[PDB]
Formats: sequence, structure tokens, C-alpha cells
Amino acid sequence: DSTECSNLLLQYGSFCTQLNRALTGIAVEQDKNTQEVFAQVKQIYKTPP
Amino acid sequence: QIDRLITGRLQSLQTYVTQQLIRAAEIRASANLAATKMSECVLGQSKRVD
Repeated sequence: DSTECSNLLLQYGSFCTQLNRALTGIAVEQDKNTQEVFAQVKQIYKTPP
Repeated sequence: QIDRLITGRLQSLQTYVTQQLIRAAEIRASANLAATKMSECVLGQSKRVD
């Protein structure tokens, strides 16, 4: 909740966007690993009664 | 005034080197996996599922 701080931070470069891209890549690779571990078969079987 | 630019560019270089090191570690893991898959599937018959 500051305006001058943002004006001074915009002069540093692309650190904000770089950190955002890194965190987005982490968040995507988490779901990628979750799908690679469990979602190995594209067919949901069920046990007989 | 020059000291601020020097510090900023040095920090940028350090961040780039760190990112390149992490990416090189990922590429090393991928290359080890690829070499293992080569030596197993190509130079022989593997009984490992998937």
C-alpha cells in the first residue's frame, strides 16, 4: 500500500517478473509431478462386489 | 552513483549464475536419466515396466 515505493522499485529491473516466473514454474511442476506419480493409467477400474 | 549500478549489475550476474546452476543441475539429472535409458533399452532388453 505505497506509491513512491513502487516508483522506486520499478527502476531496479525485472526481478519482480523473474521471481513470479520462478514461482509459477514451481507451482506447475508440482502438479506435473503429482500427475506423473499417480495418474499413470487413463482408465479408472473398480473392484467387484 | 556508479556504485549503485555496479552493485545492481553484480547482483544480476549472481542471480543469473544461480539460475544457470540450477538449470544445469536439472539438465544433468535429465542427461543421466537419458544415458541410463540408452544403456538399458538400446544396448539390451529391459524388463522394467514403463
